[PDB]
Amino acid sequence: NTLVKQLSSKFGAISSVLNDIFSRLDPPEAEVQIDRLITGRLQSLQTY
Amino acid sequence: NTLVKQLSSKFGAISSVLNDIFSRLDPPEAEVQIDRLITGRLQSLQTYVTQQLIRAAEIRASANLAATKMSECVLGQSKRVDFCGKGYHLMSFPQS
Amino acid sequence: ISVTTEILPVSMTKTSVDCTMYICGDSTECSNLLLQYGSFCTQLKRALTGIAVEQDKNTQEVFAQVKQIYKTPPIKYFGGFNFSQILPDPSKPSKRSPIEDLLFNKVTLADAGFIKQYGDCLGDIAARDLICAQKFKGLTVLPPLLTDEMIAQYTSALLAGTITSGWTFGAGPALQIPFPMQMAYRFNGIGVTQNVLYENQKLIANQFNSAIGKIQDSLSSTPSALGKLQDVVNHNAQALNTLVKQLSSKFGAISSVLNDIFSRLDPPEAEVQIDRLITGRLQSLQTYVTQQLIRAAEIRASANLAATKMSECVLGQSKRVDFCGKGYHLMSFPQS
Amino acid sequence: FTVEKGIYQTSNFRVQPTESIVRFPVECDFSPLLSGTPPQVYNFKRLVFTNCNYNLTKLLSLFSVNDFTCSQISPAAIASNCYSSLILDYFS
Amino acid sequence: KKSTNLVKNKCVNFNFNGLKGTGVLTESNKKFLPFQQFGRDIADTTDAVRDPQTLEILDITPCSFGGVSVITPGTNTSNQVAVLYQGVNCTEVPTWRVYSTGSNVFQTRAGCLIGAEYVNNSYECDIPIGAGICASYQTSQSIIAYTMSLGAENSVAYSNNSIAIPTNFT
Ligand SMILES: *[C@@H]1O[C@H](CO)[C@@H](O[C@@H]2O[C@H](CO)[C@@H](O)[C@H](O)[C@H]2NC(C)=O)[C@H](O)[C@H]1NC(C)=O
Ligand SMILES: *[C@@H]1O[C@H](CO)[C@@H](O[C@@H]2O[C@H](CO)[C@@H](O)[C@H](O)[C@H]2NC(C)=O)[C@H](O)[C@H]1NC(C)=O
Ligand SMILES: *[C@@H]1O[C@H](CO)[C@@H](O)[C@H](O)[C@H]1NC(C)=O
Ligand SMILES: *[C@@H]1O[C@H](CO)[C@@H](O)[C@H](O)[C@H]1NC(C)=O
Ligand SMILES: *[C@@H]1O[C@H](CO)[C@@H](O)[C@H](O)[C@H]1NC(C)=O
Repeated sequence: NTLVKQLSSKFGAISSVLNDIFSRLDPPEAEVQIDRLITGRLQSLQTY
Repeated sequence: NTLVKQLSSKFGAISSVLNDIFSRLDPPEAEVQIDRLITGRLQSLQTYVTQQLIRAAEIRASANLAATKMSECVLGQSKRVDFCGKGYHLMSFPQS
Repeated sequence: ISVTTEILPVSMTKTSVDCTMYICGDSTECSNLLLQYGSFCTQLKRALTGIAVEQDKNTQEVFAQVKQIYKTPPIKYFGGFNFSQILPDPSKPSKRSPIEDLLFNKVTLADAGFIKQYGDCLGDIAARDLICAQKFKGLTVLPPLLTDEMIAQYTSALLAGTITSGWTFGAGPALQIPFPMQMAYRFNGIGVTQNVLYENQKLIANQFNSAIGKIQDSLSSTPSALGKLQDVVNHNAQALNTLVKQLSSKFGAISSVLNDIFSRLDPPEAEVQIDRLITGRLQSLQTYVTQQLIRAAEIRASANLAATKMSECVLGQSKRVDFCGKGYHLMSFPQS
Repeated sequence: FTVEKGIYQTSNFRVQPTESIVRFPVECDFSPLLSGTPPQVYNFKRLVFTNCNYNLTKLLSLFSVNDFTCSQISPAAIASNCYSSLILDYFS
Repeated sequence: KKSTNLVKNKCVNFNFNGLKGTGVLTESNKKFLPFQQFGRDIADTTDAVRDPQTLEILDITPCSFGGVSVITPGTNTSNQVAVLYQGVNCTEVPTWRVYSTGSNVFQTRAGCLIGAEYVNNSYECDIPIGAGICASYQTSQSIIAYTMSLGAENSVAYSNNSIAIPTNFT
């Protein structure tokens, strides 16, 4: 349950939905937010 | 000690003081520095917790062995070789 | 009379790491940016040193039981019993028994001994051997404290003591006793009167010799029979290979070469790339260290069990069910 | 200030290099940019360079260099990388 | 651009056809191809090179390195130390840490020891060096290195009809 619930976290990004980031902001700055989100999810998996 | 000594690292930020990071610049680019500091501190805490868990497991194994020795050598007489001292076991006495 | 076998891991491979060469290499600016971090490599060195000393402690605890060196008498007659398949063989230059040779030729190590000394990986020899490739990133493998010529001596001393003095050498001075009387003592121990042995000595000796020959032959014609001692080597090699291969990742940076980030660009935007690479490599090192810690704990548990079995089954007779073999226990013999 | 009997680890050691090997071993044309009327933006004129040695400051010194803005590259680093692959579009 | 001389057999800054770095190079037995100009390895590292001018194959091997260990008997007793260079033939080392070597160089299987004398006796292991070699501080006093011993030697007088029975306890 903790692993499932952890999916809804910003991790310092602009949004938690991959569609909302790929809709308004150009890729050069979207890459940073996606990198932060992916790093956070990797950390969650490693701890689990 | 290590944990406390981990509080004097800016983790690539311009400074390691929250008030200094907040001031002297615009908060939108202060957020990245704040998140860098938060991630560093969280990583330090996670490492500390993991090492504590491993050490706790080791101590638990030692405590189980001690309890077994107290049950067998002290409360009775054991024929297991070299379990309760070298030679032919006669009796054991505990001390704290 | 049945003779069974039991295999137990006792130790793993000692390793050392170096952040200065692995993380950055020959770049001083990356070294300064790593020094910017407080302390993320003292802990790794301390943990690896602890594991390295723990391995030697495990081996010493398991094998260094008796602080004496007993020798079997020159005349090898023990009432018809025939132990030539476990006692040392003087013919070979190595002093290993004819059974230990089978156990040594069925496990493929990485590099027996250490003759590299950064003098063998010369020219095309480097980057083809796995050992050189690992050694050229900052990872080294330390040799064990006790060589293979001392564990054999320890096992030979234990065998000579247990076949010339019974179990009396594990609880004080060693007292000799003829073997066909030690057999009677053990038979009386399990609950059978001693005249059975004195009337069936020849049959018992023949059965024992047949069992020893059977296990000697069957230890070879078998698919693996030694997976426990191969898994440690395979796991160590796999972990080191993965750690080495992790360097090729980009971790979101524009390039995977440190010389194309410090140069070929400007500092204010190269700092981000260098920070990303450093953080990724540090996280990889942390994962490797944690995995090593867990595996070391498991190996320690196995070594403690092996030490208990050596103390109880060999240096005495055990009444615990299914502990030292299946059936009514008579004795055991160790091999490395 | 006091240490006990034993063996400890200290700073590592490295063998430094001594000399420097170098065994590195043309003048492609810039004329089409200088020749002809520069077209408009929707009809930009492109030149592809390959296997040649270029000279940027020689061409730019002739003109009046007003502004220079880049992405994933800088003017400092634009005169340092290898030939690789190079395409220049000029327009009015 | 320009060109310089070609040296070999000494680990120096190489710059074969642009590619920079460091490493020692020796002879090799390997075949490139007329369209092949650059080597690689199992982990994305250059192994061999073809001369851009002379058109033959050499290799690449970074200079030697390793850790450094200091063996001391304790500052309370004395102030002498010995230095162990892990995994490096010291007939081939002569930079970091100490810039000055000395005498009494002993070659072991775990590196080589500087400042310790090798004897032929056998005592118990005091400071573990490795590969069966130990070190100690003893008598004029100095640091010595030896091979550890396993214990005393005795043989049990096994015989056809002989048994030893104790007569007293403790
Ligand atoms: C003890 O076991 C060894 C091993 O089987 C016996 O040695 C064999 O002896 C026969 C007859 O001389 C030879 O044909 C075999 O080649 C020997 N085996 C080996 C491995 O050399 C030995 O006879 C047995 N008994 C004694 C008293 O030594
Ligand atoms: C068994 O050993 C003990 C220990 O030495 C002997 O006790 C000694 O006996 C003589 C008597 O004069 C002396 O050497 C000491 O006074 C005794 N020592 C102690 C600690 O009491 C004992 O005599 C031995 N038993 C036999 C039967 O010889
Ligand atoms: C060290 O180098 C010399 C070179 O003459 C060689 O003979 C020697 O075997 C090397 N040392 C070891 C331990 O191989
Ligand atoms: C030790 O042994 C070697 C070879 O056996 C010999 O050359 C040397 O002189 C001996 N040293 C001493 C002190 O006995
Ligand atoms: C005594 O030992 C030797 C061993 O070769 C031999 O004389 C005989 O087998 C044994 N038993 C006797 C003599 O009763």
